[PDB]
Amino acid sequence: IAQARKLVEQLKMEANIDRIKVSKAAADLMAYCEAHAKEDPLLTPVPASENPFR
Amino acid sequence: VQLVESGGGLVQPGGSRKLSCSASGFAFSSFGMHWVRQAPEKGLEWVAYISSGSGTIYYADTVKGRFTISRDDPKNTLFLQMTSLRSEDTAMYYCVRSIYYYGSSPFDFWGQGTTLTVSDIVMTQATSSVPVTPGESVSISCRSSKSLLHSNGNTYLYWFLQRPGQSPQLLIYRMSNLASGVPDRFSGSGSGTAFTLTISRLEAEDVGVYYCMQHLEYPLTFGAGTKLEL
Amino acid sequence: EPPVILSMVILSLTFLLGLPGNGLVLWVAGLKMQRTVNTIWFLHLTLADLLCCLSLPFSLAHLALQGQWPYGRFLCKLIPSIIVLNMFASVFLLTAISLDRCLVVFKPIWCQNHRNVGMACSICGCIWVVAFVMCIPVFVYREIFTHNRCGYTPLVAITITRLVVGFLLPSVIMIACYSFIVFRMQRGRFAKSQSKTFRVAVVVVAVFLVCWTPYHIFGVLSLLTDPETPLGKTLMSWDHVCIALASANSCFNPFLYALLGKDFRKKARQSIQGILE
Amino acid sequence: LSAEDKAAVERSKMIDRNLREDGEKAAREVKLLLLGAGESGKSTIVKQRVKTTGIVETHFTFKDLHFKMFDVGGQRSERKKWIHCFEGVTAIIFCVALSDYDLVLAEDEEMNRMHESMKLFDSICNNKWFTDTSIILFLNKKDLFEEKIKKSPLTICYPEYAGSNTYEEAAAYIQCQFEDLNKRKDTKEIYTHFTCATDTKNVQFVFDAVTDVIIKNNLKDCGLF
Amino acid sequence: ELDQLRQEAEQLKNQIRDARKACADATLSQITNNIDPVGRIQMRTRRTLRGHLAKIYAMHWGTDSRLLVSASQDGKLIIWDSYTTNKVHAIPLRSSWVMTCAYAPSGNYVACGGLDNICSIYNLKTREGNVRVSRELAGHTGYLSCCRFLDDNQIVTSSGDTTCALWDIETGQQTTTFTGHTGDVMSLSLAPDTRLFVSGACDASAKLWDVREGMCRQTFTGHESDINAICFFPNGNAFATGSDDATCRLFDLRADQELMTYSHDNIICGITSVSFSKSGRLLLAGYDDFNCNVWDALKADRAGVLAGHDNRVSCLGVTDDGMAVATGSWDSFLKIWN
Ligand SMILES: Cc1cc(C(c2ccc(Cl)cc2)c2ccc(Cl)cc2)sc1C(=O)N[C@@H](CCCN=C(N)N)C(=O)O
Repeated sequence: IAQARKLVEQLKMEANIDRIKVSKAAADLMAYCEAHAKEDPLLTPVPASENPFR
Repeated sequence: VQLVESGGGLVQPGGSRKLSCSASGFAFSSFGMHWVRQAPEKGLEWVAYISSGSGTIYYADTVKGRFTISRDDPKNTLFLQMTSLRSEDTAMYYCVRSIYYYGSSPFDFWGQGTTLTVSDIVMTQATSSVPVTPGESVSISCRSSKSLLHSNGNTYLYWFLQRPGQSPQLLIYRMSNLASGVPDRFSGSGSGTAFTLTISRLEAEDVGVYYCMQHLEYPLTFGAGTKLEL
Repeated sequence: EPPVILSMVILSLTFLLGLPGNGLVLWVAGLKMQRTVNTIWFLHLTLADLLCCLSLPFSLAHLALQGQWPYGRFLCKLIPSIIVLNMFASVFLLTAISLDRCLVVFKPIWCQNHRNVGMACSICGCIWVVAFVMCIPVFVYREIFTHNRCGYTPLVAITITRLVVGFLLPSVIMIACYSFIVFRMQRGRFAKSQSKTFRVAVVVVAVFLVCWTPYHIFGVLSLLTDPETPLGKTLMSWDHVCIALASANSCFNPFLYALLGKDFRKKARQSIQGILE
Repeated sequence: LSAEDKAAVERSKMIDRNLREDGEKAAREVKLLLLGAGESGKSTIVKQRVKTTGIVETHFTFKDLHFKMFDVGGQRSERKKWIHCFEGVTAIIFCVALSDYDLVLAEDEEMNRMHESMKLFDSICNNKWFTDTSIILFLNKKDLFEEKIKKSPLTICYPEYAGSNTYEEAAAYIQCQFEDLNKRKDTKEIYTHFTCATDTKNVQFVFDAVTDVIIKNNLKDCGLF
Repeated sequence: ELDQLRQEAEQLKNQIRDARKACADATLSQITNNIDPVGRIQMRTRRTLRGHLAKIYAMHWGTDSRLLVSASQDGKLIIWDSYTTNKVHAIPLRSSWVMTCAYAPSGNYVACGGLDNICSIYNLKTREGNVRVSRELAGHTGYLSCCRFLDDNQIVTSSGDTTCALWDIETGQQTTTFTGHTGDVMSLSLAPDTRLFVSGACDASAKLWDVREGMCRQTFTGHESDINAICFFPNGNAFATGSDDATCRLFDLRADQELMTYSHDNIICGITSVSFSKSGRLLLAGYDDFNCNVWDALKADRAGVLAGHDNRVSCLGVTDDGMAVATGSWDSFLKIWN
């Protein structure tokens, strides 16, 4: 009925988006991780002098 | 928020007197309360403190053994019982509400005061009165006997303003934080034992006596007071 | 001496079996569990039992050297007093636990409305005060005489008060409370045929009676015979083994009271597994 | 610690004390959860704040006992989404319309309404969250069931029913059928009551069952039951 | 008419699947294989927040990474000083059946909701010195599952009536309604730019919606069961979902599909909460098995475990500075890990 119209319109809208390849997106995620690794205080623990918790 | 004092008057030396403050418009029981006296000639002087829940009580060295601070939470009242009053006890007495948690602003609201007629950190004001004109910028300096910066990382320095004829009003708490309802023209800065309060684009209604107080430890100590006039 | 070696083996076994048990029970009930009314009793009982077990070495040393170990008056007046205080505090705490159980069975609505932790803390404090009052006699009268020995003075009144308040009243109270609980729960409109209550109550009362009855029997028998009579000579060492048997209850109590609860057993097992792993 | 640090510590301690007093005050209330299939008469039981919440709370007091009754009918999701929130109630009051065993008035296999009541009772009584929570089972509309069993037999929904069509026999058959859905009869009790809407014995029965539940909980928390 | 439209929907779904498969060039396993592993992460408990009396259902960090709010079934909202363990505020709730709580990214407001179907906004900075209820947002038909402040005056909520809602708090009316989910919406996650948000529901699908246009931009369907947890990658181009099929998943917005699966044979229980590390290299997930797992988000291997909750870990969050993690569990305790 009308729900069929709604789902058809939604599927048309979701089917017209531009998609980038998975390799590029994964490379971007890896790049973001490498660019911010040195300031993540859970991968490499900061010295206890700079630790607000103990 | 209203704090109304009552109980002042003329007392013969060596007598007794009772000051009572009524609080309205705020949760009285969750605030700590301070009694602060100001002589007719000099600036402010901290007298006493009672904590929320009537736990700790602090007295000034000049009133210990004679004064007694108490609170009646159901009636929302604060009491100061003074005995053996001397001629040095004549002053205007103010009641200050002050709440204490992470990020709070103590000494935010003051009462109108009642008039009665009968080691320690030293806070020094570099000037007592300076001339200013509207639309200009003025700097006021305060000096501490010892560093007011604490190991927890904040400086316990407070800036208050007393306009002519009214009670002191909080300007800056912790040396850097602007109080609620204060125009964004005041700025506190400095380091341990040296603090500056800067007013940019000043105008009327800013004239009055500026005070610097420490809250690092008790007894709480005020500055001499720097006066701004036209 | 068969009595001396029996007392030694009893004391050593109770120490080695109760110090870890009491330590574990106290640790689990004080550091992991929420503070309930049923937990205050266990905390205080475990504290008394732990103090008795930690005093057990001193007793073993006193038995090792045939007396004569404390060379001073203060130690003689002190250590026995502490031991006695802890033992009778444990007895009174057992009585309080039985009374609390009978009250929750008999007055469920009043307990639902007026049973909090502060009342339990106040009762425990009063129990400790009464135990100290019962202990004071030992401090007052335990003297040093000269071989050397510290011993004993209106002994008759001390023995009678100890028997009446440390044994007769608590024994009667626990027996009555547990008898009422088993029957009361048995004759209810919603009563369910069950045997856990009966067996648990019987085991608790029987262990208490077995541990604490020879002590008071020998206390009474000492006040009825001449010490120089050969019966008194026989009774002297069996009094020591009776004392050891009475002190044995401090290691049995953690299994009987704290470990019977499902929540406590589960939490203790979880903590033990976590620490072992 | 600075002066302000000390004052904040004292404030935290005051908050702690108030939290513990509030917890002591809240532990005094017997919390019951109302359940029942569609058109089971639980509304007439609850008559014997909320717009669409389906968390309707009724607080009352009987013989010095405080009761908080939670009706969750307005929530239209699966019970799995919120039933864990009620793990820890004193009891579950389950209402079943005794006189509704012929009409369908719901999605059903062929023709019944007591089938979904049995299914809901089986799902609730046999649940991970309500492992030891007791059930107080109310069998409402005894008179309508009386006339129905006079006019129609139990066989169309109880094929194994045997005996003459009497009120007591059919009612006891419903008793047994609902009470045998329990699979842990050694852990939790079922308190069943034929709702006498003409008397105040329904609230008295709930009081007696809750008193029994409280006693059993206290006794089995200390290993005595 | 219905048959033709069903067939058209089938063709459209098939074409979407074909485009996604054509877009799948290489997995995030072959091109991350040269990355050095993070190794063994060993986080220790630094703080234990005691004071809740019932189980904790939700927690949220403030943007200063020092204050946090927790919600418990004892009807209480407590603010904690993670540094001193001091409790700053205790807010009583009119309804004790709370399921979510949010901390405004200014510190002035908190939010909570639950089985009452109402999102209550509490003012934290009042002249009278006590926390008071600022507003009650009513209009959801089911229970409140999650809420997140966009701003001091805008809030987005998800509810068991299968819809999300953007509310203007100054008037108390929902400006936007987001529909399209078939099952109850359980979780909500805002993008760092707050232009978009992602929601997971019981239909085992996640949807990305444009807050301003109020429409579903994308749909992600990889999970086998209900999605309980959802979280954005710090970049904003990816998000992670946690389901009760004992699996976490990573979805890329621009690639429009799933990138990585975080699962283990030893793990059988479902995810309650997910969160990323500051750089997004570590993914933290809480489980019903009473602890949390730290995954290498890039290599999908388990880096560590945060075992410290006698009961199900219900909520977890990483600070804005990335210094510490907070876990709230059904055992009524909050633990902070460094
Ligand atoms: C508690 C206690 C402990 C005692 C002995 C001891 C304990 C354990 C073992 Cl294995 C061996 C010796 C001891 C002495 C000194 C030290 Cl440092 C340590 C232990 S004697 C004693 C006690 O109860 N005394 C009563 C009356 C005496 C008996 N009364 C009966 N029977 N009714 C009292 O003082 O009036």
